Amino acid sequence: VHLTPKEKSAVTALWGKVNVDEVGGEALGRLLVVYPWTQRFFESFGDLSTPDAVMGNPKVKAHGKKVLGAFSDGLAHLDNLKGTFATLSELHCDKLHVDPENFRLLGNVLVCVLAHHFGKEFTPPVQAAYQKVVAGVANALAHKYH
Amino acid sequence: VHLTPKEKSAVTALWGKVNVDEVGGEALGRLLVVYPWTQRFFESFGDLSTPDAVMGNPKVKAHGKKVLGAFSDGLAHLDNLKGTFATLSELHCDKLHVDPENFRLLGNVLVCVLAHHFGKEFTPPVQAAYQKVVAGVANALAHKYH
Amino acid sequence: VLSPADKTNVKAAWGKVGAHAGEYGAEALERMFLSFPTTKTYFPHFDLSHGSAQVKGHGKKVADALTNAVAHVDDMPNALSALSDLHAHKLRVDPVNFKLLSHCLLVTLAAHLPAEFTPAVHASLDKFLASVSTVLTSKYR
Amino acid sequence: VLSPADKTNVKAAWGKVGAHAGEYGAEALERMFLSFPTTKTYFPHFDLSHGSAQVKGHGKKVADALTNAVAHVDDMPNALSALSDLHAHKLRVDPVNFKLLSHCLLVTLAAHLPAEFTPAVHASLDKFLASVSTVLTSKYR
Ligand code: HEM
Ligand code: HEM
Ligand code: HEM
Ligand code: HEM
Repeated sequence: VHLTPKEKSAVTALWGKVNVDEVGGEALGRLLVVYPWTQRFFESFGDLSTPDAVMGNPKVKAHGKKVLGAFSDGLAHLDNLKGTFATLSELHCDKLHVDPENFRLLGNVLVCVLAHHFGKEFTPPVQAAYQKVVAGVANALAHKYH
Repeated sequence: VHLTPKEKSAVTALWGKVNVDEVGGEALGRLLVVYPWTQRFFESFGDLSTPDAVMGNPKVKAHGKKVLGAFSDGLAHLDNLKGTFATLSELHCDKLHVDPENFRLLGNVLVCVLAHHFGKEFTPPVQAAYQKVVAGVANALAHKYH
Repeated sequence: VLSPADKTNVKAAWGKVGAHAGEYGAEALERMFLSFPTTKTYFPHFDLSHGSAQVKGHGKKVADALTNAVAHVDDMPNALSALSDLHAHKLRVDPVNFKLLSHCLLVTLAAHLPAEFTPAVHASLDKFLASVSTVLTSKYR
Repeated sequence: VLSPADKTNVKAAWGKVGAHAGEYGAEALERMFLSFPTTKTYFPHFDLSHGSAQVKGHGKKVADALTNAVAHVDDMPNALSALSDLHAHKLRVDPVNFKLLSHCLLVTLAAHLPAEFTPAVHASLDKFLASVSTVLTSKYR
């Protein structure tokens, strides 16, 4: 995916302020709360009965950190997302059989979490740059389907 | 997209029996009838007020023939759909701004028209091969978006 | 919303299915499993091969639910309430998958009922299956 | 379906929007136009640049419709019937675009109302906007 230099600047500048220990778990937790069918893939994580249970679940926070790490890796290789996400694509498509629509949903939940954390700093043009990013990640993660 | 030889065989054998003067117009007409918001892109085609009007419209039949021609071209280049659909992608994405979900819809309407025409010959494994094809075409037509 | 003509079209087309109801349901499931292999994981206790008695029996259940919806088309949220709870709560079926099965039901009807599958009836059947899908995905918690 | 808690959450969160209602609607539209440029073609008679009086005025209309839906949350198909006719018949808005604007409304609320945008309220707002979208796409003919 192609970001302008202005968009790259906006994206990288904001990402440097991201709390990498928390934002991923917040995005994964909100996915599980907002789109409850995604809990199907996380039976082994234990207590997901309430939103508080989900958000405070240590396994959700730990797995969220790995997800964010993958987004971070994508931001470093915007011109080669397919190669970057090849193994993850094999995992999520061939092994897990997650419908790729959910990759789009998690990307959009991440965008909501960034908006929540950064407030007015998450301007409409900053969002538009991040939408290019999370679309790119979703399409690359979906590569084994197409 | 990768079809097995058995799937390639099934796809090519059926496509040879397709009426290339009619099936495309039937698919485009049914798109316009079943998903009426797609009529937004065809104001210049005139009378689209009823299903009979749509299906009998000479412009729908003529434009449908071009659509089918593009599907035929895709079937000949299954291992290079991106290049095959590059100009069409530029047209439908950059110039027309058609949401790519509609590429998926038209592909699925084509699958319904093939089922209608071929009946029991359009077996579940034949369909599955055609679903790979129309997904591939939709993804290639959508390339300028991602 | 389903129009008077939609309800007439759906009742007429489904009326032609007859004793093949269960058979067509089973075929739509098979089409879905082969065309969209992600959907297979909902049925690990099923053998999904051709001629599977389990897919045959499940196709009859799917058809009976659709027949229930046709027979109670003005009261579908109520008629399908238990099934909505089941698919959304217990089974956690991804809403995308209803679009996939609905498409496979249309393909099955087209392959069997060429006289009934006119453009107008295709449109009515699509709206009907989307309405059924809307009810069955209405209970996510 | 919206639960009692969903209705409470949506009313509470939307209550905090206040005199910013029109402003937030306008910002959500701008976010949509920039993030998803396909949506721009519905507004050729609009200047879509930042500070556009037309986008500002349209944001107020969108907010007033959402406020109407909140105020009549148990009767939304009726309350939004005219708007449903407009978007589906006259304007022929692609149903995908409602998901795009709904997402941009969530982003706007998150960016402005950090205390209100809890995971539970995010879920309720998503269900509410999906319900509004379901009504506004219910009239395709
Ligand atoms: C942009 C979207 C996504 C990204 C970047 C992502 C990233 C990751 C990463 C980094 C892992 C760890 C893999 C490892 O341990 O090596 C993982 C595992 C996993 N993901 Fe995701 N994921 C995404 C979407 C999803 C969604 C939507 C679901 C389900 C609704 C899902 C279900 C799972 C599961 C169940 C695992 C555990 C697999 C295992 O441990 O064997 N993922 N994902
Ligand atoms: C797999 C999906 C599709 C294929 C293969 C396809 C193919 C084509 C072809 C071959 C043409 C003729 C281009 C030319 O004259 O050189 C065309 C034009 C056009 N298409 Fe499609 N199309 C698809 C989907 C769609 C959809 C879903 C829409 C709208 C809902 C759409 C709207 C149009 C319009 C308005 C034109 C006329 C453009 C012009 O004459 O300037 N297309 N398409
Ligand atoms: C038109 C849409 C659908 C209809 C009418 C329908 C109908 C039914 C019916 C009648 C049952 C049996 C209920 C019971 O025995 O208590 C059932 C069960 C089930 N359905 Fe569906 N369904 C639909 C869509 C889907 C989809 C899209 C999926 C997943 C891809 C799915 C997955 C399942 C599963 C896993 C079961 C349980 C099977 C078992 O454990 O024995 N359904 N459905
Ligand atoms: C939450 C969803 C939405 C709400 C509440 C909403 C609300 C409204 C309202 C209140 C109006 C003005 C009605 C009037 O003046 O009679 C309107 C008009 C309009 N809407 Fe929406 N809308 C929504 C989604 C969309 C989407 C997704 C699109 C397209 C991407 C869209 C395109 C339009 C257009 C083109 C007009 C006419 C503008 C004009 O010609 O002046 N709407 N909408």
